[PDB]
Amino acid sequence: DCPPDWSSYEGHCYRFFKEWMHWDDAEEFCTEQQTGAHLVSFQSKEEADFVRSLTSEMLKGDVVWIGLSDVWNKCRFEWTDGMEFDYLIAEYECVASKPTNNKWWIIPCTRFKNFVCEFQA
Amino acid sequence: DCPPDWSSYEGHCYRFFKEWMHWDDAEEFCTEQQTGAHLVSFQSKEEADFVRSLTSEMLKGDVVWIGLSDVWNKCRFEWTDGMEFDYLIAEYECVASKPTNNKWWIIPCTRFKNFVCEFQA
Amino acid sequence: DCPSGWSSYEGNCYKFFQQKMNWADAERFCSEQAKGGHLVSIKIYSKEKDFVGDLVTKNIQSSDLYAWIGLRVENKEKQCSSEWSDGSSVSYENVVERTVKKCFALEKDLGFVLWINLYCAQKNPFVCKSPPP
Amino acid sequence: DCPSGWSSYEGNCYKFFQQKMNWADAERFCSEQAKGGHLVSIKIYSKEKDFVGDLVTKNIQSSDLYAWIGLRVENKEKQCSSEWSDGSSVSYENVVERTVKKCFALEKDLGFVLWINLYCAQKNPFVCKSPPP
Ligand SMILES: [Mg+2]
Ligand SMILES: [Mg+2]
Repeated sequence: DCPPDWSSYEGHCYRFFKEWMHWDDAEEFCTEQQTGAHLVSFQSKEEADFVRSLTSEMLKGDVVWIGLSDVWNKCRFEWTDGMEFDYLIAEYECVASKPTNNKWWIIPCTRFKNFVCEFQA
Repeated sequence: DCPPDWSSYEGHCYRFFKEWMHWDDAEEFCTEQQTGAHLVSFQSKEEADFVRSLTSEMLKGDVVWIGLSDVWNKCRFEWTDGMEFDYLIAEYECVASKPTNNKWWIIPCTRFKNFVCEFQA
Repeated sequence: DCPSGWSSYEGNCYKFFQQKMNWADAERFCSEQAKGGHLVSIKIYSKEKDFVGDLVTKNIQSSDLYAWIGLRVENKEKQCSSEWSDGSSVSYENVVERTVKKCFALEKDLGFVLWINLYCAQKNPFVCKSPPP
Repeated sequence: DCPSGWSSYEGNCYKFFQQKMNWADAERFCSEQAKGGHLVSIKIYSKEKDFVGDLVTKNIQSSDLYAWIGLRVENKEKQCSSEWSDGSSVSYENVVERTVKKCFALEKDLGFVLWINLYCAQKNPFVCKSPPP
């Protein structure tokens, strides 16, 4: 049972927000709206197609934050020669989706963008 | 008499942290260690000379975050043709210092670096 | 209308140049190619940016990531933060000159429609804009 | 005895090449320049960092900001987070390959001693490393 303004699709509820925030603030903001809510997560091309239909109140050529962060430091690394890698060498980068063709862009987490929150009902 | 492990210099208390954080997290972290604390601010070369003695445990050649952020989005901008600039525009960069030669580098705030906190409160 | 080599848009003439020059030399160059000529300015709320992005994409030749535009930081100081995070005023400073980025350019990523500020001494291709002939 | 033009350090031969090639092509080039050749590998906490940084600093053209090294993201996926912020696992992925940065290089800022990941298709100068002949 999701409160108004938050649209629904396949058991979950999503809502586009016209606030301009850094990824960390957007994520935090989402968790402070409703219990267990977070930045939107895409489990299927279909789910992204739906969410794309909620970005109506947005400028274009721009992107929307989705729930992926520090995507480079989370990686494994290896040298091309026999040297073994000894386990933060990358910048804090996050993922935003462009609502035109739903492709994802990896950009600095400090960019101010609109976002979509999501949660289970 | 600064808190445990903090060093005194002309009244203020300082402390080098060998933790890797992006600028916003490091500044935030400092404010949480002691009431009124922030990332270090240099009002003189002498103060920088003192801080340098606290950074030995850092990766040689690397830099540490100091208290200057978003140095470009606080600027005024102008077009060469005279057209007025219509006020997100620039990269979100912060200042880090190389202890060895006290030179300040302006780099992405999204970089993860060691830092120094300071407080006179 | 526009002279040969220049593309017309909304009554003005635009042209991408492949010669790499620093920001200031590019502006000076644009001013000599035609009266009233300047590094391109962009009313990012109109189709001018789309046109300029397309123009660069179609005529650029290189892996070049940047093309200068006519926007620059006006401030004389090395960087624009006048206060430290602790509220202190900035006086003493030892900023490295090559990290100062006051000149803007169009970035290859996203189609040369988004800008980025760079070290003004960098040499990049550019776009000029001048009134019709 | 390292071949002419190559510098020695802790039992190995190194050489900075000004030619710009994408990461994969640079690695191949290094393997062709000497048997046992590869893009340079670096023990960050040793004097190898300063030695390689010096080789680049002293020979790279003033305008180039990067020099490839032999480190790359191992992951086959385009981005490395295995789960969304909501805790659900990442399965579906639709990333714009141009924002994918899996290849590492030495950065000009700070003397080519620190690393940064870049789009692998970018063409940059680089450093090769090989066992002595
Ligand atoms: Mg989901
Ligand atoms: Mg101070």
